[PDB]
Amino acid sequence: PKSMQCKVILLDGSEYTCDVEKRSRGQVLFDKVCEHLNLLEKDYFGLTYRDAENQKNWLDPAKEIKKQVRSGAWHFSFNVKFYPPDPAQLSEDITRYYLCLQLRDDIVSGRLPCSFVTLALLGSYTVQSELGDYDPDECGSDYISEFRFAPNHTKELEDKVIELHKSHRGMTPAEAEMHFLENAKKLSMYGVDLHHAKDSEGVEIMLGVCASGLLIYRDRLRINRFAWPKVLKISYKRNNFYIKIRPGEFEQFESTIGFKLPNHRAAKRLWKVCVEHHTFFRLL
Ligand SMILES: Cc1nc(C(=O)N2CCCC2)c(C)s1
Repeated sequence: PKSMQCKVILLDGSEYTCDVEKRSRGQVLFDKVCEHLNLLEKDYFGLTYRDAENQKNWLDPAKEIKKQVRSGAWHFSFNVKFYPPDPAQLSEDITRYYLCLQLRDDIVSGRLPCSFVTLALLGSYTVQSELGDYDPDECGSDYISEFRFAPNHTKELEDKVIELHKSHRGMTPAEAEMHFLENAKKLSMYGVDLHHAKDSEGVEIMLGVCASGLLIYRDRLRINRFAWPKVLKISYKRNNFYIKIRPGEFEQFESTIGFKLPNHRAAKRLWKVCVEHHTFFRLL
């Protein structure tokens, strides 16, 4: 039985290495990573890989790994796939912990925009969880944390993290992580997967996929929002992505909205993430 080496980047930035039989389905590798992580609430997570166009793709757990990575390296990341709208309802603290690690990367990367005060508050909960109670011995007037808190760090932001960290004395790691999540979950881009597209007129938009539905960001004025229950059919054809919006009360016909994606693979990827979100968030 021939086995392929897999390398998985974990949410703490470390690398997990294991072997699977070369015809293994994605679920096999995912089960190994999740056991390594002592993770039981596995439904929120998945593995990504980079395709031959260098795009992030979800590893389909039901399909052979080799028919997805194809010509590419067996290199993956472990990621949150479905961001829980109410992290307090997850059954395990360790689930909330991995969700915090993902969100920290969402913030530092700039995928999850955040005000100065919310960056400092989230940072303060991370420090409380990671180091425990504020200690002045590890912080003079010139302190800069090893923790990455933001896409761009300033001395002012470092100072505000410490000031709020001082307020959290006696907070336990699970408590600080829950506070982190209670704040993060409110951010307007929380759990929004953004896809570049053009509308039916050729105007550049972003489509966001999340728990509450599909978001169509045209400009700062008028953001179109469509709740999953308002969506009956999601389809792609060539470079095109279509959603079938259900008839409003007393309307005779479903309405169709068309988008142009960069290429056929980008349209299929958007279709699959929409179908998966619709199914997942239909059951929650
Ligand atoms: C507040 C918003 N930001 C974006 C955006 O283009 N983003 C790219 C990085 C994450 C956000 C929208 C589409 S709405």
